[PDB]
Amino acid sequence: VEWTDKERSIISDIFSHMDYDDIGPKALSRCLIVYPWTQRHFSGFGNLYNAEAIIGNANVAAHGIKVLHGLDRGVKNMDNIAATYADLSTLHSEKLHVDPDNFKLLSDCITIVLAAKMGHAFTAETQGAFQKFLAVVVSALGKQYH
Amino acid sequence: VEWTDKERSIISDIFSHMDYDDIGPKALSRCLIVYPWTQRHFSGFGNLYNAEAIIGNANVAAHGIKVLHGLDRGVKNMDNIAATYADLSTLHSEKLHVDPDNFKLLSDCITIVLAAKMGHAFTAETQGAFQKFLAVVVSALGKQYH
Amino acid sequence: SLSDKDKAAVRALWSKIGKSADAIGNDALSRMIVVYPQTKTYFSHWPDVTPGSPHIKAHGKKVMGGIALAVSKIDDLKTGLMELSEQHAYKLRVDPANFKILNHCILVVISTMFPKEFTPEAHVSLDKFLSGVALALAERYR
Amino acid sequence: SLSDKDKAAVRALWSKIGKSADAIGNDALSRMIVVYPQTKTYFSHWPDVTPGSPHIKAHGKKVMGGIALAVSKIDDLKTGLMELSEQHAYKLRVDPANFKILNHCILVVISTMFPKEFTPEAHVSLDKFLSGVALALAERYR
Ligand code: HEM
Ligand code: HEM
Ligand code: HEM
Ligand code: HEM
Repeated sequence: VEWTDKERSIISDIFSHMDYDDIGPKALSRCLIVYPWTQRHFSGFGNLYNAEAIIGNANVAAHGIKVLHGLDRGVKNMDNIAATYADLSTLHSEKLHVDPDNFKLLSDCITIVLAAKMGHAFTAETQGAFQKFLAVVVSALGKQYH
Repeated sequence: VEWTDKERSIISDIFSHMDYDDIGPKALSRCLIVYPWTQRHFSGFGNLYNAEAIIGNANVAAHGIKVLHGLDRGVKNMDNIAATYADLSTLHSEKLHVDPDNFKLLSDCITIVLAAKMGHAFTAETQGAFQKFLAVVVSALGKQYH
Repeated sequence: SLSDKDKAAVRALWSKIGKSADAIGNDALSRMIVVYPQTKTYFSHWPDVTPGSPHIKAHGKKVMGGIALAVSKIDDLKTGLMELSEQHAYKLRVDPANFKILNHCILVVISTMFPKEFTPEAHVSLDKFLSGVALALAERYR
Repeated sequence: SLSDKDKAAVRALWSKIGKSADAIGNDALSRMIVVYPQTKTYFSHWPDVTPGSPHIKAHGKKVMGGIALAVSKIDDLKTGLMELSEQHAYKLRVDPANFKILNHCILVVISTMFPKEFTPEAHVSLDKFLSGVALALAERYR
């Protein structure tokens, strides 16, 4: 569907209590560790030798923070998601050539990291609104290549 | 991307030399046989007991013909694909609840059946134009549920 | 394909997690029906199919009983879950895609509950394990 | 998971198909680069990466040599293709998704060429086989 008031509320609430600094580094790290083919694209980052090299890599941390900051822009623009991500889309699909399945992998990691930070507050309803948000943005990072 | 003159030509050419009667029955049959979970949705069809029961089932044949006839409408409307499939979309995603992965499974079967009918005429370039067409229509059967 | 440390790993975690298996099953199955409502038709014959629901609670208990069963049979997932595969992949004709779903929901419920035990390292092996479950359950399709 | 009739099936087909393995490899690899151009970066170090290309032709020969290798090792795909897995899944860090792609292209090239031998029945077992290949090749990721 298209946005409900209830969803707008929840999504803005999640993003306003979120610690980018904590969540970003953790979601990316985990993605690189659970789906290690992903590291092919983060070559310039350096020491990715094993799980602890990744967790403490500052290049990875700072870049995790930027994925989050990129989520934030669609939060601010819920009715114009596909044009806000056009530029991103183009970079990920034609400059970089990232299989679109990967966007879904990164997303699952953000949910997983958010679920552990929120504990029981991360309700089925809150999970639903959030997955909708990420679904819609994963469509926009891909969208143009098919 | 969006349509090239070259692609418009190819796609219209493929559909104008196509035998719906031969291809449709065969693509569906094969889909039901190679990805048998698919049969869950074709329950009213009847005897689906094994591969030869499916190949000769007339319910399946006639329905394969209708998937093709549904492709034909997007052929006629290349610039308005998402609104032409709205109705279809709704039936497949909210009345029926077909995982979207399945649309991609049916597609691969249509390509495979078309490749064998066309032989060497089914060039890499012709394969490319056709997969673009099906990609775009698979986006429209899903599109609204996410 | 589970290594010796993958098995060890799944086992040490199940050892910590296990106490709450019923809570995990109920919670995981409710998230599935609520966030991926395409999955509600498999349980459409139950009266109440909402997160409260006694139906949801009993069967969450059963699913997690299937995960315990698989921890036990981790050396041969294929023959250990052959009965479950017969029913899901062959009788119920459950779309394979739903297993990725349910699996994701389980991982989310565990992050919820045991945030500290659910490390990235544990995450990798539980994921190879849930994928091996899914593959084992896919045995009777074709 | 390949049954005895799945193995028989793959073998009877490879027995018919086999003569043209090089033609199949070249053709399959050209379709891949042309219809799924996201895959061209893995071969970006080659001068000419177009359907003609001598590069494409030599390596199509090699890939199909890997399929022959797997027909031989069909009782244990996992240990039979461990070297290939090391290189693809571990050194090249090839995205797993590309294997579904290449596999699809191979099936299309075979329909092209042996329309009559490529039955639905053959189709099922070749598909379980290409999936087992992919899984075997995925061994060294994590
Ligand atoms: C999943 C949703 C994603 C979002 C919202 C996102 C967002 C972003 C943003 C905002 C940037 C920085 C743009 C700039 O500074 O110019 C970026 C860069 C990048 N992203 Fe993503 N990304 C996502 C998924 C992925 C995935 C799954 C991959 C897998 C490899 C990936 C690979 C890359 C790479 C390689 C770069 C550039 C790194 C560099 O060259 O420094 N992204 N992404
Ligand atoms: C792949 C692209 C597809 C196209 C273009 C397509 C098109 C159609 C069309 C045109 C109809 C008939 C509409 C009517 O007469 O009112 C239909 C019905 C149906 N389709 Fe599809 N379909 C596709 C994929 C799928 C897939 C993958 C499934 C998997 C189960 C599926 C399941 C169904 C079912 C269950 C029906 C209704 C059968 C009945 O109730 O008689 N479709 N589809
Ligand atoms: C993911 C791992 C899964 C495990 C371990 C699992 C385990 C089980 C178990 C132990 C039963 C037992 C009830 C009996 O013995 O009759 C069962 C039944 C059932 N399963 Fe699952 N399952 C899984 C996934 C799925 C998925 C993803 C779906 C649907 C989307 C599903 C649909 C069903 C249904 C409809 C039943 C029958 C319940 C009834 O008739 O009341 N299963 N499953
Ligand atoms: C699908 C089954 C596949 C098989 C049987 C296979 C087989 C092979 C074989 C035998 C080699 C040998 C060359 C050597 O020994 O160095 C090779 C190399 C290679 N493979 Fe594959 N492969 C498969 C899929 C893929 C995919 C899908 C991709 C990329 C999208 C890929 C990328 C590569 C690359 C980049 C090389 C190195 C060639 C070079 O450096 O010049 N492979 N593969």
